[PDB]
Amino acid sequence: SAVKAARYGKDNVRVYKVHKDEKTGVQTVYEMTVCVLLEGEIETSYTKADNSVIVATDSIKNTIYITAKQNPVTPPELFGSILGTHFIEKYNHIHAAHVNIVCHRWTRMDIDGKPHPHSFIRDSEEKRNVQVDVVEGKGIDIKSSLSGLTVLKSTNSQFWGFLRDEYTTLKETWDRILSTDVDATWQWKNFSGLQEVRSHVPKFDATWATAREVTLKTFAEDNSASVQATMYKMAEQILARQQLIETVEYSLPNKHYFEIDLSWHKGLQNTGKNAEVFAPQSDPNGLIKCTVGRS
Amino acid sequence: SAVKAARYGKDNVRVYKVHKDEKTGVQTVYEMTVCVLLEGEIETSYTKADNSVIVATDSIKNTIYITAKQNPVTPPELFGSILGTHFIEKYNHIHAAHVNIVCHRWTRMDIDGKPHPHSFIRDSEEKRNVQVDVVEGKGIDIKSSLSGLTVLKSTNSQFWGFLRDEYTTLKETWDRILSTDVDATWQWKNFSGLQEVRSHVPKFDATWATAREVTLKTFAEDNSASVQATMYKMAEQILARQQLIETVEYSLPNKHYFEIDLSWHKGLQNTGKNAEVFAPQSDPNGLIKCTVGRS
Amino acid sequence: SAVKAARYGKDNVRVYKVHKDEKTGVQTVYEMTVCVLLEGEIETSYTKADNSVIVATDSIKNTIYITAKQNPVTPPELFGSILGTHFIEKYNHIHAAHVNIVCHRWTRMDIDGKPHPHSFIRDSEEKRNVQVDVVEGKGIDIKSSLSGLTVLKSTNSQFWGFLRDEYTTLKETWDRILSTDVDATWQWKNFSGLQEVRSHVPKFDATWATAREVTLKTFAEDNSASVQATMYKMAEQILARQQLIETVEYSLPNKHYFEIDLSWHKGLQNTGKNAEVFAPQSDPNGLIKCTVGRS
Amino acid sequence: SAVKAARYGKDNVRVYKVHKDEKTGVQTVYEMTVCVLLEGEIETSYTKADNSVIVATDSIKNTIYITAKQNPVTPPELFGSILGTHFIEKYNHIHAAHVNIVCHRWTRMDIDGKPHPHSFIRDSEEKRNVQVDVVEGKGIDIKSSLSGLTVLKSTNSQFWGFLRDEYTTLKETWDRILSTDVDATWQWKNFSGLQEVRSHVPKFDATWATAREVTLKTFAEDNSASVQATMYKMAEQILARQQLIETVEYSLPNKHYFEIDLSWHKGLQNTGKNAEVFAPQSDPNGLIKCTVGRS
Ligand code: NA
Ligand code: NA
Ligand code: NA
Ligand code: NA
Repeated sequence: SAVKAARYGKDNVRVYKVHKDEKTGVQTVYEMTVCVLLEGEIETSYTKADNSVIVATDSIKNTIYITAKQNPVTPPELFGSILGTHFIEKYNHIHAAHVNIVCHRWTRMDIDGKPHPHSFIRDSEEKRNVQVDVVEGKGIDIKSSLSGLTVLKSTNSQFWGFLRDEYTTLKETWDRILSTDVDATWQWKNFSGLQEVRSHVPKFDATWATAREVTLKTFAEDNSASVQATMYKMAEQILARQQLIETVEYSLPNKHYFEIDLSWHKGLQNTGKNAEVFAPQSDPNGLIKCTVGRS
Repeated sequence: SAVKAARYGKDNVRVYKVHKDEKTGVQTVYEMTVCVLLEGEIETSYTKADNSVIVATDSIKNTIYITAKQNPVTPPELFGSILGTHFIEKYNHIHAAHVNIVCHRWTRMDIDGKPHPHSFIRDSEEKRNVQVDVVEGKGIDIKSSLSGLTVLKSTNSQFWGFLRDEYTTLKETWDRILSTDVDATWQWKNFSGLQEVRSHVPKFDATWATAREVTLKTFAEDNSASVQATMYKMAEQILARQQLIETVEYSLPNKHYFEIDLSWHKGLQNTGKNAEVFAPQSDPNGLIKCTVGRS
Repeated sequence: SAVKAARYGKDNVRVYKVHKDEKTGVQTVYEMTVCVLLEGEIETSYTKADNSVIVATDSIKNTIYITAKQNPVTPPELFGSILGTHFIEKYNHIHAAHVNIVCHRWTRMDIDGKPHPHSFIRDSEEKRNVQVDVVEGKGIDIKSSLSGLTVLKSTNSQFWGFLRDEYTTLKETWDRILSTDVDATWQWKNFSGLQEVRSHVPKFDATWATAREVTLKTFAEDNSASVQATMYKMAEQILARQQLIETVEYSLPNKHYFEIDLSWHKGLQNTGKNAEVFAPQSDPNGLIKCTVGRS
Repeated sequence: SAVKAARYGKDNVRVYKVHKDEKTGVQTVYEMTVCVLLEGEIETSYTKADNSVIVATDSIKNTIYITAKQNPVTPPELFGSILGTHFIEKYNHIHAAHVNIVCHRWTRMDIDGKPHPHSFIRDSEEKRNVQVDVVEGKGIDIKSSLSGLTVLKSTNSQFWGFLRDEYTTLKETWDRILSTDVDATWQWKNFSGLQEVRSHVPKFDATWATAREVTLKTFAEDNSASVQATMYKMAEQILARQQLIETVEYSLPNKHYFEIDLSWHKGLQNTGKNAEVFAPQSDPNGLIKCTVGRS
């Protein structure tokens, strides 16, 4: 036997950081969950009980906090790049660092119509994420994403013209509910190192904002022929608006809302044009995926 | 042996309803999870295999959908009152109906600064709930609540002057983070029946709004001596603003954010006035409760 | 306004304890999650920012660990009684302690047919719990329970003879699946204090074992007329086997498994006597409850 | 823009199946959650609203049930192979089927020391899984796994000799707790099609059993130098015992149990040799991974 692949580190590292402006009194908070996994010349820790090659996961945890103290934690693409670069530069025998960051929402409260200087609300479990893979000799590969963005439209979704055979029972429809949890990923051009990442820093927040905006507007305005067709429109627009993105990935569940036939009860009409009360289905669910790139 | 208490019914009944304005094109959606449990002269179903006294839970489910089709589902205090009244009036031998409703957020989207007619976002897992107990001969008892409202303030929380003995290690502080998940309940005066509930319908949305507003503003503005002291201020203000409320209950976790001493590393200063990076603690957590009533 | 009720403390306190037998090498582990909430002359902490009456929740946490170090943690009824007694005796102004313990399973592994001295498996998320309410001047009130015991029987469940009216669609059946998650509680006679609890210590593990055994055997052997009827049989037997129990409570979901009619496809027969493939339903679910006491 | 990758289908399809032996009365149950995602000449569903190429996800769901009715559902490697083969053979334009199955435990109950013919218990949330990728022209690729196997050993884990630098605070130890949730995967030699899978059917249950047995015995008996070293031993033994496995993957969290220094309280000794009460840490956690193959 032989080790074919190995990575190790610390997961579920919760981190908070505050910024305090001493002139204005305005405080700003950031909260994330971080995972760092390392690769390198570490196989003898597996095969020969050689712990000398192990940068302890406890030390990886310490390093996350120290790096957050000494550097900005925003945008997460930059923080992850700084963090991963540290491990491959500090340790000769570590050749890759894989950094995953989940950013949690703390939105400033408005109190009597005014932004409060130090109070925040978690307006949803929607996340902003990054996966930053720092590989010695091969730059920095960043995937940015939004996830847990849950939406519903009550009309202007259709599904007809699909294949019909002996396994098919689904009726065609020209007016249905469409609800999903959006998981959208934009994959950046490889960066040569930390200097190139830094050179693009404003584009990370701007591209996240674009991806979110395009998602919401396309979902709301597309009279959808299918989830497939709608998600492709989203991807095409994001690629048109940021040339440093190479691909856009969507993964969308179709969270079904079923009509309820009540005509057995006093002739109640609750289907078709008369449909008002629906049964949300927890499972099963459609799951639709695509990766869109440049033609 | 003998049955001392018994209730049964259908839980986790997911319900969606849409309202469509045919003049304006504007659609409005509601989504809830409903539980209905019945009590009455049902002990022989337990003791003698007498199913004749059982209104089947499947039929209770059907009834929830039928009632949603025939009545408004908002405010949930009214829907729950209609639903519970149905069971005790329809079935001579059923003497109480216990209706729990969890309302899920579907907030209308703004697209290019304009409200969209049929697209919605789940802006958080914060819930609006009701518990409506309809008891024959004893009216309708309603508890309304908000839950899952997650907040954080980065300063203007203190905790000093607590009891100190041989079990105490906690340092006094004059500046800490305070974060919680708000669970707030307002308990209404008993209503004699459905007519009295209907007579107060506008007060249900208005009192929910007040409770939410008071919670947020008091949390943001109170330089908190303790969770105890801050939550009491919230309750007192809600009682002052709605005379048909008899009591207000809060249940608040203290979701700790711990300082991280980094001075072992290059003399880094990250405590006290220099504290910037903190470790959010998943557990344990303080848990603080009170019920406030009229003096 | 005035405080009508108040309790506070530390929740989600995870605790592990090991016992090591230095003669045999055999180690035994216990793991729990503890909550302690206190009541007493504490209202001024809410109304007047008087923290002097607050035994800090951090100190409550410390006390849990200290008490686990100095006392047995098993049976949990005894540990909870020791812990709650400490708070009301130590602090003159604290008059009640409410202790909830969730015990997690660590079952010793058998390796090559032999019990291993120090290795354990979590054989299910089934829990053993206690609620111990220690109230000054009013003894110790204990509720013991098992929860998260998930079972299924594939036949020998029936449901016919229920009420049928214009809200009913459910077909009668003489052979269905029955699956539930058992939540069973046995409520002890009040104990006058810690000495009386200690005097009954062996009965706590023995009654838990009886409750579990009766649950499983009755579920497996009762050709069930209803969940109501089956759960009553369980309760009656537990009360017959431990005179120091005053009541037994069950709360049982009916986790439905629906037949799937496949006759639209090649005349496939999958209902009634031919039913082989079923659709487990995540929601909704029946929910059946009773409390049984002594006649 | 252009579609670079696309797959779609039905997720979270819950399936139950019963086998009834009409001679003996013995019933046997199986429960799974299935996901099927298809790939093929489907890009025009994304780019041109062409639903004619879509085998509806609802039809995929129907097909799962139909296939379970007509074929054995065990071992899951075989069921998944049958299911995936169906889609690529039935639909000329579908060229890959990706089938994920999670198998849920229903272990037969022993009642008064005897196996019951039709009653079962969920003895843990441990799962047995498969990922079966059926690719036209490229056979069938199967990954089998066990997951959610949660274990703890109270001694005979060590961690010393790791790298120590200015980021390190962790003390070396020669006696610690080790607890993990085992996720173990064995990757089979490619199979040319369904006939070859069928030719090996008994090896699927036997290899799962071996993987489980080796995991448990190695965890219990290895005086562990590190998680790395222990997991490698497990993998090497599984590869030695089944030549049709090409690689074994482990992913193991290190679920920390921290000592609690109580010496501030009455000189209580609870560290080192005196350590009895520990604080289980929910987060962060080490995360250790490797893939082991044949040298
Ligand atoms: Na390096
Ligand atoms: Na009645
Ligand atoms: Na006292
Ligand atoms: Na094909």
